[PDB]
Amino acid sequence: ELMIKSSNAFDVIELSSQIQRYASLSKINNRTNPILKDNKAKEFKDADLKWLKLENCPTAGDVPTTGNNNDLQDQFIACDADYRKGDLSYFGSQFEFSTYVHPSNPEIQRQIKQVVSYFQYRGMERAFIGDAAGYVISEAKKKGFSAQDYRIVLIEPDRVGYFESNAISYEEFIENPSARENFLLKATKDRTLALAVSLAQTGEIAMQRDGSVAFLEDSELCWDTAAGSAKSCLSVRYDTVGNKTELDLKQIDVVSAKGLSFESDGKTKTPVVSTYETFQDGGRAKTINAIECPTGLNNRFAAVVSSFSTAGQNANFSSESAKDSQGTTQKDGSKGPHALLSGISLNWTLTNKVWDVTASIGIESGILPTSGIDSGSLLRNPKSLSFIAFQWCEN
Amino acid sequence: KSSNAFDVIELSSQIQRYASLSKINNRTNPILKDNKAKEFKDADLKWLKLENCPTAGDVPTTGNNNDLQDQFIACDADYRKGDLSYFGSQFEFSTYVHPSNPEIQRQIKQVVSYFQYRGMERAFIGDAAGYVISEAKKKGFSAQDYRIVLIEPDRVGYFESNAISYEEFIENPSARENFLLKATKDRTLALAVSLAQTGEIAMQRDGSVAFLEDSELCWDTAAGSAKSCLSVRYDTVGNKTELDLKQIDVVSAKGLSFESDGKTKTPVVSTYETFQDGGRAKTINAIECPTGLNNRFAAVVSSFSTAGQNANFSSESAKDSQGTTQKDGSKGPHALLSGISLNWTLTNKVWDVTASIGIESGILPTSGIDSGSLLRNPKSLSFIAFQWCEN
Amino acid sequence: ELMIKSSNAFDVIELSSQIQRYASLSKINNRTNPILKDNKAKEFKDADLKWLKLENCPTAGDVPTTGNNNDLQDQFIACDADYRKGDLSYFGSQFEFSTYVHPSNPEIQRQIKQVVSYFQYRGMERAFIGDAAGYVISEAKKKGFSAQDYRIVLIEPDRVGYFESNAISYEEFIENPSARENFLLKATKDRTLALAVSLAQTGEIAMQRDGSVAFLEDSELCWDTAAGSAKSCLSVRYDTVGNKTELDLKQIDVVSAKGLSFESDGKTKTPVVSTYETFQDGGRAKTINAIECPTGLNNRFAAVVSSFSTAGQNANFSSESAKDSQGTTQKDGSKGPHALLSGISLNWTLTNKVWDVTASIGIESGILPTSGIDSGSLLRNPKSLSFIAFQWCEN
Amino acid sequence: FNDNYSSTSTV
Amino acid sequence: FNDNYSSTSTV
Amino acid sequence: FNDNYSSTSTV
Ligand SMILES: [Ca+2]
Ligand SMILES: [Ca+2]
Ligand SMILES: [Ca+2]
Ligand SMILES: [Ca+2]
Ligand SMILES: [Ca+2]
Ligand SMILES: [Ca+2]
Ligand SMILES: [Cl-]
Ligand SMILES: [Cl-]
Ligand SMILES: [Cl-]
Repeated sequence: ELMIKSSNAFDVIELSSQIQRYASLSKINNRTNPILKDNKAKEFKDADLKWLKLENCPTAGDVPTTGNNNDLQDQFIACDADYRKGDLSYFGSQFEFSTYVHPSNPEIQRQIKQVVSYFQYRGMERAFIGDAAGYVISEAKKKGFSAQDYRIVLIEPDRVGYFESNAISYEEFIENPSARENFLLKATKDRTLALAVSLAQTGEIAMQRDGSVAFLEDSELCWDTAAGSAKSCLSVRYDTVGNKTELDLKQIDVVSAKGLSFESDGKTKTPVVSTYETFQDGGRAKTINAIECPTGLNNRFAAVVSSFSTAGQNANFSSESAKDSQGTTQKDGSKGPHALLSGISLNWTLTNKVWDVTASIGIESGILPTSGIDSGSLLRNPKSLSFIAFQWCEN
Repeated sequence: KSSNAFDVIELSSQIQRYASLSKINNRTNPILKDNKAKEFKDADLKWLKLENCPTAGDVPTTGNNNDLQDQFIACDADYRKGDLSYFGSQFEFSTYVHPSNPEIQRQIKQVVSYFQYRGMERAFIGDAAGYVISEAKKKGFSAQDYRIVLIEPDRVGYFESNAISYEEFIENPSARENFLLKATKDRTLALAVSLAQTGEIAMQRDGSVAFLEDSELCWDTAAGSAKSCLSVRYDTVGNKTELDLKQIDVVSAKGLSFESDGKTKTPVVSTYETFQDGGRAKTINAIECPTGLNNRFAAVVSSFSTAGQNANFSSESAKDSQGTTQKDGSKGPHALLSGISLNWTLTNKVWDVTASIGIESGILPTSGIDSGSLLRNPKSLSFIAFQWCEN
Repeated sequence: ELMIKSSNAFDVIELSSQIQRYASLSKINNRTNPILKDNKAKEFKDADLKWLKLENCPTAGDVPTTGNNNDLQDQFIACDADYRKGDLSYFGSQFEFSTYVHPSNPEIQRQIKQVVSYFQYRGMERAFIGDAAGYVISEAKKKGFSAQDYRIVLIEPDRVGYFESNAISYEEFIENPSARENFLLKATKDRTLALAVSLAQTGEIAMQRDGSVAFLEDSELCWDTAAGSAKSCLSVRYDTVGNKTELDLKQIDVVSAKGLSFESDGKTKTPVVSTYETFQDGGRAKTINAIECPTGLNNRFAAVVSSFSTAGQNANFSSESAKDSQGTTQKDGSKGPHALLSGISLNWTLTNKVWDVTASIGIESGILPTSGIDSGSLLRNPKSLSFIAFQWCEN
Repeated sequence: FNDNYSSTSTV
Repeated sequence: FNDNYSSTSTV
Repeated sequence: FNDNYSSTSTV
């Protein structure tokens, strides 16, 4: 019975939906989508559909497996599959690309802009391709596909794959008898008459566990929350002025991360973290443990002056709220007035996960003893100093 | 066409969702605004279309036409087609006092959607019901009181003059023919559709479905478990929501902004700076800001001495300081200090940073980079530069 | 069409889709799918369909309910359902699994790779299984049911379940009489002739609002954006070269948070935020509002010196781009040259959301008046000072 | 610094 | 600091 | 600063 139309259209939508899924994946079974590895602006994939079958099949396809054949293998069509049957017979698919640098997959050189899957019409009368197309649109709606961007085309080989020499919208083919016949008037034997299928997913379509289904533009990913009847959402917006995308988390009160990295001027950084530091008694260098950096980043450090005086060892600067400063050591060992200052140096070296910090305060000469921690014109690793330590990681 | 069974369940499932919501796109559900105990909705389904369509619908959208509007059917939609033809829906309401929405005057008790049979032979309504219910169960729906009925007008809507359960029509041939004998052409034959969603719900591409409270969105990882999921939690005492990413080891962003005390900021990034020879201002390129934020800068003192030009402070681990320039051209000891100024001005994406060290007079030459009582843009200085962006 | 042709095929598809529904769910009625709880690589489910009926049936099935009889119970087939009827008679289902560690559900120990459901043929002539299978495939397309392979098979009892001694694709069985007749010749008395309906669990599986289904390794959660055909995605990656998972947001231009916290050395942190500060005229102490900390974190503060001189009160440092410094006050009240320096102290105490900040610049003695804001050897809360104030929160 | 603080001088 | 800046001295 | 650092003085 001539409901083989509907059944034929079912197969057209089934195959096209799987091509769309494949076209939406950057990785398939933990390996780069092979079609993304090249850099040409167009590619046509053959109608035998080996490029869409798994590599581990009785005949080997082009779609990668993991390597362990006990794992679950994501797949698209069965390996004995063939869609070059029926009145709408699969003729191949036209991929159009733009170049793309993937932030985490150096193997990817392009991104897909559009995929068109062609089904040549082998019906008995060529003017009935319109009727057949009506069934594909119906089957599309049944699987959540828009069914609003269809056209009938004539295709012939190009230097690369094929090109559409002429096209007419499905709506003009059905409603415009003049345009219809003018189109059919071009359907010579050198060209191939075909339905051109570009599927767009309605908002009803389910999100898939491999991620091939993208959220619609301006839609939000939301959670029910114990705020009751409130839902807290995030979304990825694009701003046409400035040409930038934003991950908007501002509807949630706090984003709580563990490790966190970001970029400044192409370089990767961790947020600076700060401590209040003083040297302890005895003129000995200060050891500060280095933060553990994310892999690929390296430790940075900076010390900045908060409080100082020329008392050297005769000081307690360890409280943030008060400073104890008892003056400068004199030649006879007594504590005198505070000498005048000429410089402060803060130095730091990273050796084996430890920042070794040293400091010197330069003061007027002729006051300090000849020997000791405070001697000559230098107060070495003085207590009369407080600094803030900033640590971060960068590349 | 051959999409009739899909359309029957699609339309019925959207009508059921409408009936389960008190609000649609931030406005009260128009059907709830009265208190009549029963109401029938027209078969043309204009009442289910958005108001912002060529013909005005009755379902509210947000007043703003930017973001996505929750909708139930398309505006050109017509479901009064096919062998099972949408005939309208009979809503039953109960009186209900709203705890927080004064516009709602009633609550929904039940919705039944009728699809009129337009086939020439009525005995096939059983098969047609079978494809409808098969599509219902495939979509996670249980049919409620699934029945084949004959309906004729009433005061408000319609009433079921005769009915037979879908199960009796298929399993009891006598009741079937008895019912079928009653189904004359003068009467209207109908499928009565009441759906209850019994299966769980898939996340949808329009974002209309929210994750359940306390659920985790997870990725398979070769790391195993407990490090691959994220979630949105609620604090009941402090009335705060948290996007909990702490199961992931590192959050890796490109641009990053956060809020502090009503202002939006990017993280401070720091550089180690010294002036080179020659006493010129130092140019530091301003970072590129996110849209709507502007450049900020601060320089703070790390190391200094009074050697001025006679210094090299560019190593972080040691400082070379050779004293203050004397007027007789020689280098003497380090003179005593009175001040340090650090100044910065933004001009065409460059921060021009200048510094001065003020020192005791009567030591430096009368002219030059180090002259009078000033060391101009001295080398005997290391400062930390902080940059960030804010609104 | 809304009329049933084959009524056996109608029943086969119903049972077939409900097996499809069951296999795609990790949870049923708020509980783990029973078939995921074991660790065997293969398991065969009986033809009586006990394993598919609800636990609350008069006779107990294996499918869990919510325990609460107030809730709606998700169900697959009715309690009195029996599919061992008709020319194609349900014979059982062969589930094949792979081992699996679920990221958040320890009750799940395996994942389904494929389900093969068997329908033994009981028609008078063995070759008509071709026709009956054809009605199943046709009825499937009419009902929107997508299986991944249809085959005619001979099965024999096993130690565990069954195994397929022989199989032939539905297409070769109807198109190739030689393969067909050779196949039927293997249908000895110990074997069962059957239609094999094959479900393959792929990446198409729907993501559930309860989070019971995980994204595949390295898959991308994507948004359509107004850049047109551009897609903006995020994902959770694992890099074994450092044994760390990464929430990769680098495809999006800006991550925009409200509150933000991260970890450094096991401690929780908020970003450091800075203000440029000077004291008001008159030597009065400085007040700075403490930032709001997330609950469970505490306020921290540090002030670091940016500019200073010994001018005391005779100065204005409030502009970031220029400094006005008019010398040190002399004993007679006049403004003299800038005195020499011996120290700077910066002090800060938190009192009820306010940081009280004081400062002192120590200078050479014998120059200042005996009393006043600038007196002895001290310039108190001086205007001849600019400091950077850093705040952050920590636990 | 408290008010006991004092320094050397150039006077 | 602008060029009017001056200090005390040890000369 | 290394131990060669020295400054002017008020004595
Ligand atoms: Ca570098
Ligand atoms: Ca700007
Ligand atoms: Ca439930
Ligand atoms: Ca096949
Ligand atoms: Ca034979
Ligand atoms: Ca403020
Ligand atoms: Cl103090
Ligand atoms: Cl200035
Ligand atoms: Cl040094």
